[PDB]
Amino acid sequence: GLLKEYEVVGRKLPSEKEPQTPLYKMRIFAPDNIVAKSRFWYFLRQLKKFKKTTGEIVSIKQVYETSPVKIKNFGIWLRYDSRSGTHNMYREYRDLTVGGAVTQCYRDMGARHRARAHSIQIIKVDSIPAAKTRRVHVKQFHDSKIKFPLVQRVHHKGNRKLFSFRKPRTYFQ
Amino acid sequence: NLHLTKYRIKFPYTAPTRIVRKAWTESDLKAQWKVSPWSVKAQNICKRSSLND
Amino acid sequence: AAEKRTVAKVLAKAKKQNVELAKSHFANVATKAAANRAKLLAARKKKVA
Amino acid sequence: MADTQAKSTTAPKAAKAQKAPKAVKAPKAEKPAASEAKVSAKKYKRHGRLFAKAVFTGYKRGLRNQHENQAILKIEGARRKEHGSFYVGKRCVYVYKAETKKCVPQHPERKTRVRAVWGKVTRIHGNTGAVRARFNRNLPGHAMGHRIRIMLYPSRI
Amino acid sequence: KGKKHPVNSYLKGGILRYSKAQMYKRRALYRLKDKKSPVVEKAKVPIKKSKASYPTKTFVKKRPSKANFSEHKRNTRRNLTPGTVLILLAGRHQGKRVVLLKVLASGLLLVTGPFALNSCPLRRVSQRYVIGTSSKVDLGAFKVPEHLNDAYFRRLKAKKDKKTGEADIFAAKKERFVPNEQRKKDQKEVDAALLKVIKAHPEGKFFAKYLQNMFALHSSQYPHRMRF
Amino acid sequence: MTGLTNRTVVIDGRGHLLGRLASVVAKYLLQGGKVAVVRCEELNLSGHFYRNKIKFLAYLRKRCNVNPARGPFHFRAPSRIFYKAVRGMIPHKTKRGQAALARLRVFDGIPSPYDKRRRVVVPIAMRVLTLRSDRKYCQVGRLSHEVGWHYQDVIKSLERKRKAKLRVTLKHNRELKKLTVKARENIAKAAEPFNKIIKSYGYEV
Amino acid sequence: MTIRPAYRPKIVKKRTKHFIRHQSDRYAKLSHKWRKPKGIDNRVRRRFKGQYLMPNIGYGSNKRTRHMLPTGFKKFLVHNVRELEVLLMQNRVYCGEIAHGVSSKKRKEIVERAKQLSVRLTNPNGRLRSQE
RNA sequence: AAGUGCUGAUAGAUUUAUAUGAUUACAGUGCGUUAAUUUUUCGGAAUUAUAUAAUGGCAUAAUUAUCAUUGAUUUUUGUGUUUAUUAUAUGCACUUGUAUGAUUAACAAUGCGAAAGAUUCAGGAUACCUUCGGGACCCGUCUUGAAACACGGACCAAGGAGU
RNA sequence: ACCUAUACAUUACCGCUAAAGUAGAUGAUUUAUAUUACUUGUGAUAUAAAUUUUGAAACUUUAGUGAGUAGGAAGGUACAAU
Repeated sequence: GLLKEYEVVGRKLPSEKEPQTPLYKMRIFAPDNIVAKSRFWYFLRQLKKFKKTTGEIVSIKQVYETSPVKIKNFGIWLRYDSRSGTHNMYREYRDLTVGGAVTQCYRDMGARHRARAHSIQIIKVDSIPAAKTRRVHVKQFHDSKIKFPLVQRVHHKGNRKLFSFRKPRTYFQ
Repeated sequence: NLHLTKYRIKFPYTAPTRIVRKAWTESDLKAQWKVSPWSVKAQNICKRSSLND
Repeated sequence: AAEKRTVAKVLAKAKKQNVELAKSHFANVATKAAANRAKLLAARKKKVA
Repeated sequence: MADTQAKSTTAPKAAKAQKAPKAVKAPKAEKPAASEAKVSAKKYKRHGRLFAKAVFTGYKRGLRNQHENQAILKIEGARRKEHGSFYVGKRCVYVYKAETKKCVPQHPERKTRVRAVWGKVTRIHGNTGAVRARFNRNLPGHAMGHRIRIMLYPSRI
Repeated sequence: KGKKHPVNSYLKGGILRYSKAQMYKRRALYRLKDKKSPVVEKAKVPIKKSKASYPTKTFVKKRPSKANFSEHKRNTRRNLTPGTVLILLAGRHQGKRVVLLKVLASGLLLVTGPFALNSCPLRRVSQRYVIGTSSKVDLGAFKVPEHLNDAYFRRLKAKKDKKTGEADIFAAKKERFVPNEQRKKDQKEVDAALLKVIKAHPEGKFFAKYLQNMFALHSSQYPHRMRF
Repeated sequence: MTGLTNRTVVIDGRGHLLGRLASVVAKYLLQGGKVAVVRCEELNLSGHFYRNKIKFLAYLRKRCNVNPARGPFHFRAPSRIFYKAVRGMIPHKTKRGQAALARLRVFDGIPSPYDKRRRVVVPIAMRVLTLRSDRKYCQVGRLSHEVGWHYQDVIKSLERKRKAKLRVTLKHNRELKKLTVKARENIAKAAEPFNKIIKSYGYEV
Repeated sequence: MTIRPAYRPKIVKKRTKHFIRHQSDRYAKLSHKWRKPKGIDNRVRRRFKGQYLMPNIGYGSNKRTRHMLPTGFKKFLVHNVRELEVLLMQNRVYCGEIAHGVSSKKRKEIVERAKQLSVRLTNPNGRLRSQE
């Protein structure tokens, strides 16, 4: 999908020896509503006793990050399992939206390390301003004025004629 | 998806839209683009495309 | 109720070009003036109880 | 922002012009106050003057099973699925010849050297503008690669 | 009385007159005319309407059972207005450019050539066999001489032989195509009045000598997805 | 001529990739096609030369052992390196897919009328739309020479023959357009002449 | 001249082709008239693809139009004249074929008598024989 | 979520409902109070009281029962209130009207079962030949498993085995 | 996006399986009309025409449903005699 962002809150349903059990919350990136509510329990079966049903999911909501046209560079903290090899990482991407730079992580982490997305865990995601971004492929996209004449298209192959007539001479200068 | 033309225009890179809008009219793009030397050759889109019967 | 909406939105063209209103859309709204009498009877005939 | 499309794209019916839901231009013109109205670039094949050309190019096959009820065509210019969605419902015909006449000129003068199997295009097939057509009988498959004539009649506009 | 109120067809699920018999009714003094005619009566004085033994009987012959009646419902015509220049897709005039004049109660299209111009009479074509171009030809004060009815112009007829009843025949009769002498008076009426119109147009693509050539299209253009 | 398009579609093989031009042509030839691919010594193969050396040198050791004459006949032209492809992509064991290679004539060194007839480019199979920077390619020109094609310099001299008289037929035509642009002057006062075409073109005046 | 019956139906058919008995192409001993194979490794009994097709009740024709001839009628073998008097008022569902046993002598009467009761005989011009 | 407002196409359409049981209940059209209001003036058009429990709305009483309890949610309602909404108060005739009896029928064209004589339109892998496409191993048997590098079988007619 | 099964679905047809209905026809039922009791109104009577068997081992209605060796049961079918 594209990994929207949620804030999912727990309960430990309130049995009589203790009413009002203490309401923990998470920050979950999942493609959909209901899979966000089951990451929550996989990440509750490590920190609190608390399973379903011994617990509840009190109000979650999908959140809609704050500035969708600022050009912030995210820095995510990560934990992932290899073939033999559960490892911490720390990765950085440039994106307008937070859930766009967690899904930027997955398709990159999954390619570069083979990393199937059930063995990746997000352990922090924050915007990191500048002059803290390490990660050389970010901090070359910093310096205004950035000239960069990569004459770029997809250059749609080829066009509406299969047997075209015109020999498309890319450069056009 | 986007192809490039011969027209730079000056802003800061942190510009809000209102001052791009200020700059977009000030360097007078609107009149010199509809005479750009193959922006006439755009206008088979307005004349040779579907060119009714 | 959707009928009166398209009645109201074609009268948005009477903001724009103000054309007619000859036998087509004022006649759609002229009946309201005769429907005013329902409220004009409401001041004289609904005061019976 | 996208509120305009409940206004701007109704202007086609004041470009009809009938009952004018939006009298705005989007005039498709060269005016610098006009860079709108969304022309999809491009495809320009006629071969549709009348009898739009098309081959017959196989049955509605699976891999290893054939379903000769339905033909698969290949229209002369059509290249994506909005193109071959035009021809659906048109009485396609496959025309060929035979040695016999065996018959008179009964209605307007008939020589009978030419055989036609009439059909009707039914639906779209490809993701790129091929098309299926159920015929009257069933297309003998040495007709694969031979031309059938998609008609232009019965025509929506 | 009054209050028709049948608002059926732009909704398309309402009528709205169950709201009428509320207070509108007199609910009393019910007197009505109440025809009670026994006139369908076999009062064979000399009348003899049994009916008599033509048969009244069990002569045995069997044919189907009876035919539930579609009547002339609505006819959708897509938007062709008189007189839009047409292109014809069948019927001895295929490819000729013609001008419509009238859309009739049979849901068809009256079409003139002009027969003077295009050799096409006031024949009658469906909306299925025709391709309506973009814009109009102005016909603001044309009379459209309404005795040109659809019902007015069958082939009249094949009386199975010459109205005498039970008669003889040789093959190859010509009883269907004069063409009608009155029709030649209606043809010279329109093609007089149409030709004063159609030369006064701005000669665009289809106004003056501009009908007269045989549709088969050309480069850089369409059957697929045109602004046609 | 006249056909489903013409009775030919002439394709230059220059600068195209060998197997993407094959599966375009073997699909189009089953549509009822008639192509005629020329300059087959110029088809580019991907990978460098000692990749495709080894692969053509492995396809020739596949010969029958009982009797080698029956075994795979390994044709060594460039135009038969390519015709071998368009048989892997065609049902050649059927009477349908044997008439589909009998529309295919394939030439190497552009002869005899396919030198005046307009020949077209298949941009889906061009090299410089497909293959990256840094990536070496080959040509089937040198592959067939290094596997025994005895006519490489035959056709290179025949190319320079028809390259040489192309300059004679362009200098017939370069000045002839220069006559047209002078012939275009005398017609600007024809009657009302050019106005009806220029009001829909005008971008070429 | 006989009117086809009782305002005829449209006789439509699952297979026209008749079922033709495994390996009868291969052997001259085997008649083409169907046998169900019983034998174990048999791909026709097992209903493999592109082998042929067996009978079953699923190909059974419409119960209205079952045994109806091309003419909408149903047969009735007539063997002498006073069997035609059975078809005096069944001449509107049934039709007669004169048997093969019935000779040329009597057939001339059966044909003439069945012209009066308007039945549609399905083989007149049998034993004509414009001869002795 | 609402029909919101539709526009396009596709395939299909049982029925001898008496060849031993509604074609009728529905609704829809065409005649017989009223009065002003309006509009076009050629229609239409609108209007109240006409009888509801009134259901929704408001106020209030009242009580059942509760997330949490300032409260909210009700529950039984009841009254008052006006704001709306809905249904009932269309018989007598008469239609080629719509529905419903596994909801296909109106319009035309083409063609004459034609005295014997004889064409038109559809169909016919009947049992083959011609042309293509797709599928497609040889049966019987024993066997866990047979196309088997398992056994029998060259072919054909007669005979031939649960009494 | 799209292609693809003997699966899913809606329809026609074949069988199966399970239910359900019909037999006073010197009766039932229409359409009219004469008369009528009249209850305003609807029935009952006379006339004229009309429809109304089925190997009830039949006919009509409705729904689901269909793999099969070895194997068992039903219904047909070929041969020849009394």
